[PDB]
Amino acid sequence: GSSHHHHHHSQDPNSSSTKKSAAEASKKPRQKRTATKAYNVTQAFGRRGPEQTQGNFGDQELIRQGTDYKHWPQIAQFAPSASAFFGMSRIGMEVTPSGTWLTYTGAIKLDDKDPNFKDQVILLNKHIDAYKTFP
Amino acid sequence: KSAAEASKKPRQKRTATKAYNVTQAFGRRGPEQTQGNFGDQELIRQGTDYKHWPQIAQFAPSASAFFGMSRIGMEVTPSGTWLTYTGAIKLDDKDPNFKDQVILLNKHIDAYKTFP
Repeated sequence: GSSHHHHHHSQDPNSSSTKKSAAEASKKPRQKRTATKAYNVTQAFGRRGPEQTQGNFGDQELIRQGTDYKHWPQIAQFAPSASAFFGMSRIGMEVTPSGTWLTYTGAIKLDDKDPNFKDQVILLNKHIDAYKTFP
Repeated sequence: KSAAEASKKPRQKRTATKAYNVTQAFGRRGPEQTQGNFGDQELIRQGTDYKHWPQIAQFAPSASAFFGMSRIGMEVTPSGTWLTYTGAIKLDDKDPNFKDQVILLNKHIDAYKTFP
């Protein structure tokens, strides 16, 4: 069935799917959640939109599929490891009326010697602010 | 892994350790706009070998959350093409460990200002 198919493999259809239910996946802290077809980007991380507290990344297909998206590894290659997240980013702490927040900012350079560089630019352009085009 | 092997990973995928420390993997800490500012001398020297690394890493985002929560941009400059990101991760102020989490994060934020 649909829940047996992951990005790199399909399970035995007689087995239980190893995808987490939305009920279980939602018990993780927001930053540790993993979106899949069973627990989509909106469920895990909220709507895409223009406000500073909303994410802006992902077209309709990526939003619905999360890490099941056909090109997920080509996006995830730019996400930082935990060591790199705290190593590369400017980290701050803000206390606001909405709570206490760990802020992060940074920039990650694409490798222009990577043979896929041009396709990486096209793929990122397809998802950055993609919600502006949604019907 | 040796520094020579660990350094072959893309910067965003590197894992700092005692053999390939935070400065080697991610550059010197400092105040500039895209320069990292996090880590005291102990964390800089030890990276993920730092004994309290799990209490820091609990706040690092999965790849899915990084792209789900953050505001992402792309800039083309004379140095290359850069994926920019900003965001914020909410601490659970109801967690009984909240006060200690704040202490641990503050101990590393801008710690470099106190040492060469």
